[PDB]
Amino acid sequence: PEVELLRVVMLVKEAEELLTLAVIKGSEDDLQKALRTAVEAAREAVKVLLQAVKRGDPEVALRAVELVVRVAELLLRIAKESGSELALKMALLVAEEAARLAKIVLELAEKQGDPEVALRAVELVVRVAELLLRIAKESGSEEALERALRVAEEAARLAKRVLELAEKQGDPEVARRAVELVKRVAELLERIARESGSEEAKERAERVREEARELQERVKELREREG
Amino acid sequence: PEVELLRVVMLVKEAEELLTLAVIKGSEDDLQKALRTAVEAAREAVKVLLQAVKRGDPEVALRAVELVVRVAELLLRIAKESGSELALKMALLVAEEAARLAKIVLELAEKQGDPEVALRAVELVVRVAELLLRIAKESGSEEALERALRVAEEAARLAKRVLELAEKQGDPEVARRAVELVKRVAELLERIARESGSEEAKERAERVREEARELQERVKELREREG
Amino acid sequence: PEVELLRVVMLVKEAEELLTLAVIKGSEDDLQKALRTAVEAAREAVKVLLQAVKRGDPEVALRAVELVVRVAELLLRIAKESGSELALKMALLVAEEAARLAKIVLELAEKQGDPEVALRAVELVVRVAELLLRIAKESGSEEALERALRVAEEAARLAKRVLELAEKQGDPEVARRAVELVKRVAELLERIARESGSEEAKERAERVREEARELQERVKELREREG
Amino acid sequence: PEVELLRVVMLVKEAEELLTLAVIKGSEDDLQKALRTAVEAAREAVKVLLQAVKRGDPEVALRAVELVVRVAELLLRIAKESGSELALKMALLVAEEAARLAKIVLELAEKQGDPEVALRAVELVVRVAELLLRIAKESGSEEALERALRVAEEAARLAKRVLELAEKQGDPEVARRAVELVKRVAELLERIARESGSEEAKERAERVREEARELQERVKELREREG
Amino acid sequence: PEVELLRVVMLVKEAEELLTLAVIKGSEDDLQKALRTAVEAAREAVKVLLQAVKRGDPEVALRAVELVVRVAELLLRIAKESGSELALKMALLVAEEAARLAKIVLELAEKQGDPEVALRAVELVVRVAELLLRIAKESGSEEALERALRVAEEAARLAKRVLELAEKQGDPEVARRAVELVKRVAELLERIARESGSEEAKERAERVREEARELQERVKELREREG
Amino acid sequence: PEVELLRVVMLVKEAEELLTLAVIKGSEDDLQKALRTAVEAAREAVKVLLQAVKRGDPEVALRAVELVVRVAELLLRIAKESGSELALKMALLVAEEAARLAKIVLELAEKQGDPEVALRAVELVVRVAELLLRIAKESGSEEALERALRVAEEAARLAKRVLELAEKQGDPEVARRAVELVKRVAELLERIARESGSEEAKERAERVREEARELQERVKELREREG
Amino acid sequence: PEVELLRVVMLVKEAEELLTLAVIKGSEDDLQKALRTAVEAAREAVKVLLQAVKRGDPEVALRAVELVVRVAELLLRIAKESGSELALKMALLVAEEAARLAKIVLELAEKQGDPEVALRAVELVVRVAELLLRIAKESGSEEALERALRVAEEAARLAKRVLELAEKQGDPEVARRAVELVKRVAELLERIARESGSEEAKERAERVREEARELQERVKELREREG
Repeated sequence: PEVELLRVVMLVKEAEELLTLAVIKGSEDDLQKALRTAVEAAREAVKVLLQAVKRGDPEVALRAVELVVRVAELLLRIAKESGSELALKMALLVAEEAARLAKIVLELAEKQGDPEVALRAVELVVRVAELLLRIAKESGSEEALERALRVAEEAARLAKRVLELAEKQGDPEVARRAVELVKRVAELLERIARESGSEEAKERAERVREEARELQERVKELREREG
Repeated sequence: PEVELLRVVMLVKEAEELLTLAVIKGSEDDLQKALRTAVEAAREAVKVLLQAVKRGDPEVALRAVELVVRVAELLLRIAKESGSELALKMALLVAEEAARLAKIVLELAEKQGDPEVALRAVELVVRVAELLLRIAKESGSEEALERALRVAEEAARLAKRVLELAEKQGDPEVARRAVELVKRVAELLERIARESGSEEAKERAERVREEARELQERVKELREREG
Repeated sequence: PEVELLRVVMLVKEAEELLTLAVIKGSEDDLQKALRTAVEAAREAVKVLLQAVKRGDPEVALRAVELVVRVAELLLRIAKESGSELALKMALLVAEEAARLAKIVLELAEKQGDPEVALRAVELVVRVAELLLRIAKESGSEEALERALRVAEEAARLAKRVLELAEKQGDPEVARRAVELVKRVAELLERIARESGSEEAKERAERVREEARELQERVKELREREG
Repeated sequence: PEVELLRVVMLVKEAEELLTLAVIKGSEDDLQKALRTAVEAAREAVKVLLQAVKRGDPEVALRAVELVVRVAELLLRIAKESGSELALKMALLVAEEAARLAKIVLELAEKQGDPEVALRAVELVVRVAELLLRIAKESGSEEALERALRVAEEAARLAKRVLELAEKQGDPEVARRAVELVKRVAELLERIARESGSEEAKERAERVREEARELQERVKELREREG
Repeated sequence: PEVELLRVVMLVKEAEELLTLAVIKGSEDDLQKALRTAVEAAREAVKVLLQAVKRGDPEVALRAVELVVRVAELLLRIAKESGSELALKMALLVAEEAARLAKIVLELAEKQGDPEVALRAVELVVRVAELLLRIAKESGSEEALERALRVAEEAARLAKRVLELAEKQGDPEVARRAVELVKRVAELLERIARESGSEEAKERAERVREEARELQERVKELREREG
Repeated sequence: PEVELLRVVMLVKEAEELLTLAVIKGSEDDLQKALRTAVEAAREAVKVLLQAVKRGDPEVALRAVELVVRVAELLLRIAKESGSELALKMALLVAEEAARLAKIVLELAEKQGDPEVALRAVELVVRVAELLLRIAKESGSEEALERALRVAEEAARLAKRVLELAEKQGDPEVARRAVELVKRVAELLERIARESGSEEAKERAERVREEARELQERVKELREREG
Repeated sequence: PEVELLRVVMLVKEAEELLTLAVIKGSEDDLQKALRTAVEAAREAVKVLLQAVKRGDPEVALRAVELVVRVAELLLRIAKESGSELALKMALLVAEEAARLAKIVLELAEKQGDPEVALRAVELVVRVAELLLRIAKESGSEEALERALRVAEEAARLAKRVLELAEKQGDPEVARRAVELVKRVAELLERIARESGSEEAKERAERVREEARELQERVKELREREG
């Protein structure tokens, strides 16, 4: 699924190029083409993910989802240039999908025993959480803000799973970076809470923040055991 | 896109030469030719901008927009010599376009991390704001005055973005000049308010003026941190 | 059953070709097709074996099992390229089956009085024993290692049967090669013992090794009687 | 597959020519064309490899992969001239692919009994390892650095396989050069460790370095046996 | 590309002649013609450079760029006689281009293994750096001063590359002259710093000056090794 | 296939003419055109060969390959004038192909019973062997030297086949010239050994030299039998 | 096919005119044009031959081949003036083709029952045989000499066929001239033998000479029967 992966990668790069040209040209048609190519690439990336899962290659599976995340970003950027609420919706849907697909990669990585892919899989989810906020802000959608909130908090939980795997592996570096991701989530949760105006979300941010500290202490233990 | 840039530069210089000759000759035909060449150069400059953005060269991108700004000036000068309200309109459209294209250059400069191009990009926007006022005065257009007002205020906001970038870079010289641009905007906003007779615009000028002072204090801080 | 044999032979060759293409193409689909064709060929080969037994042709019967052994190898190779534990299991099952079917051929050869087919029948069993080890290693299966151990030791016993037949026939060349097969088993038994970490298996290897020496002395006697 | 090989060779040469012209012309379009032709050539080279494997010609198979390696180099060079992170990614993917395809050639060469093709196959992998580092440096990718590290170390292992084959063949010249490749890997591993800042990678470099010395002693033995 | 080179050389000489006649005649028309011919020659010289690169002739490639440098000088001289800020801009653009094209020649020379062309290629860059300062002074452009500063410092780095090549070749004479070029850069950097009033540029000049001393010590070593 | 043969012959002559003109004109474009036409002619010649084989005309088949050999020479000559390593590679590939195609002609000639075509077919192979050396020298390729070595030695073997055919036919003149070709190979093998620095190749040259003497004695016998 | 015949005739005359002008002008270009037109005419003449054969007109078919023979002569003459070995080859190929096409005309004439066309058809073959010698002499080709030898001898055989037809028709005049052609062949065979230095060819000439005498005796018989 390596050739298939790289094929989709090219499609993602094409979508970016179409955006760049569309902006310079001022062409709504080209912007539409960028949207179609971008989304298509993500859909094809999911096909690559499936193949990678069947093959047992967590690296291709990870990178496949990464491409989907990149599409989600591109869709937002295109939506902004085009001024399309539809495109914003499409970006929102793909973004959340990317997080869900990343969780699938995490599972595979856990089964394989690769804490590096597992870590980066969660990283993608965190990046999505940011994108979901950005999309929610541009669209002005309280629903999207909720979706961002849910995914963000989930990301912290998924990072904790990576910590466990890293601890079992004996890799304090992945464990360290795993906690960093949780801290990033805490930041995102605050930003989401501010944009949404949710005191509940503020509490959730605080809880994850404290969790990060507790998880960091676990990393310290691991480092002591590892040396 | 360097050769392409210089090619368009020659076209801009040609347009100027056509104006100079047209004035000495007293030829309406030559004045028309100057208009066609000037606008064409700006259109080709935008093509160069696109290429520069694709290449990742913020300097060529900046200079491309600069040429468009020079065209806008030339179009005004030609319109005055010809006495053409159409040419004044064309000058107005190109002028505003230049500001919009300059903002694109600013974005690129921010992505590159070049506060010098970012600064000069905003400078071009400020120069456009002046041109928009001058065009509005010659045309006697309240719409053009509004357009000048909007772009001028925007310029101040864009300069503040440059300040942020300069602060992150640690360049107090760009930060200093960024505030200067904001002060220039405040002046332009006053001049626009006077020509339009708008008490609202007067308020906007005052707000930007005070903003400039606040931004200057930020520059002071940066200088203290830099030494 | 000669045409039927050659038909299945083509199927086995097809399975190989599908693997080769699948590897070059990087196609999991083609790898699946290779698995299906390979196993099918073995199943059809068993049908040919049945016909050969009914006909009384020990040569076709032998070659039918040979094809099954080749399938077992192909299934392992395909399993490695695909990374499929299922395919590894399928390879294991077919491999052991091949040995069992080879023993049937041995019986037929003994009834016919053909020590050459009888010898080669056991050779196939020895080849299976090797394949079973290789499969066990790739799968990491202690069960498969046990299965390899049992078949390997059996092979030595079956070779001794060939020796008896060869001695009765008066063919010292088959008798000689029969002992060689036993020595090969002793090697395989050691390799299996090492991979499994079994001191019992080590003893079994030693016993067969000594047996081979004793069987070689029998061959010497036969050669002396034959001249 | 000889005509097909030479056809692809021409495509690779074309890609180079397109780069050279693009640089002299300063054409981003031509640079894009170079990227498309280069990658296409590599894809077609893989098709040639498949044919060569089916034919049983390890020389065409080797040269097919060589072309892919040359493409990887060209893609890097083009990416540098274009300033394209996408092109850098494409170069990275093709480079690693080349190493994987070279390993396939090694397998074929081992089956054929040709230690010269086997050696050169590994040489290509070593060349890829260098390219992977160069690509990682230009892209600034820690992932690419990891990929370079893994392939480099693998190259040493593959060279050791060539040594075995050469020893079995009785060719001390291939054996000698095989060790040289391992030494080159050790150098690359150090360079990768320095760029990545990895103490682990430094250890890996040291281990391969010592391995090379041990492998050289094996070559000495072979030379003594050969005379 | 030798005939093509000499053809362009004639065009450059023509441009000079047009200037000389224009000055004696006092003809602005002829001055314009000189500008058009001069720039055209440089553009054609770049075409010759491309051909030379494709041919593999570093001498023609070098001389092609030399012609471009001569054009840059002529454009400045013409701009001064005409009093044209446009012509000054054109001179600035061509001058910088010449340095960039000279660097391409350096690359070719390094690939060829010709330290003499490599040296002279950098010499041209140094000459451009001087021209850039002279142009900046006549135009009164702080931007041009910056461009001169950047190219000047680059020239020193490029000369150091020549030193490396000369050291590898074993030519202490090229190595010696390479350092001389660096010293000339240090002078130019000071002059630029004085005209620009930049304390940073003064530091850069000092750093290159000290570098030159260090590079001279390397030349001493080379001379000792060479004898 | 006679008209087709002559058509390709014209293409070969065209390629030569293009070279001659390209040299006089100094045109890299024309040199490229010469390369394209030359290679195309060889490809079309192979098509003619196929037709000739189907027709059963060993004379057209021979001359078809002759044209390919002439192309190989032209490609070398063009590569030298252009200074193209790619063209040298193309020449190498076509040269070796010509030898392989000549061997096909030999087979046909043997089946037909024409010792004159058979002889000339091998002559072409010998001419290729020389060309392969010349190409290897110009390219500096040890691989090409190996290829030249292998083809040269093969040529001697193919000449021996011609001797057999000539002996069966009763033609001592073809037999005589066949041995001459072997002697020419021995010379080429020495030259290759000298350029490659291979003591093995020197031995191979000696073996063929002695073989030639032995083959000449066979010719003597044939002459005695013929009268 | 009469109009088509005359059309080609004009083309042949044009080719002659082009030669005559080229010689007077001293133009290599015109000589090339003569070659292209000449060969083209022959190719078109063969098309006319096909049509004539389909129509059943042996006179047009004969004259069509005659034109091809005239082309062969012209090609030789042009080759001599141009000094082109390629043109000599083209002349050789067309010349031999003409003989082959003439034999086709002979067949048609035999089927029609026209001994006059049959005679003249062979005459053309004899004329070709002469041309083949002349071409071989100018080119210095032993192969061409062989081709001339084979065609010459064939001509005698074809003339004997005409004799048979003439005898069946009862035309002693065609029979007489048929033998004359054989005598002319005998002369040509001697000339070829002298140029080639072939004792075999000398024998062949003698055999045909004696044959001519025997054939003349047959003519005598026919004359006696006819009166």
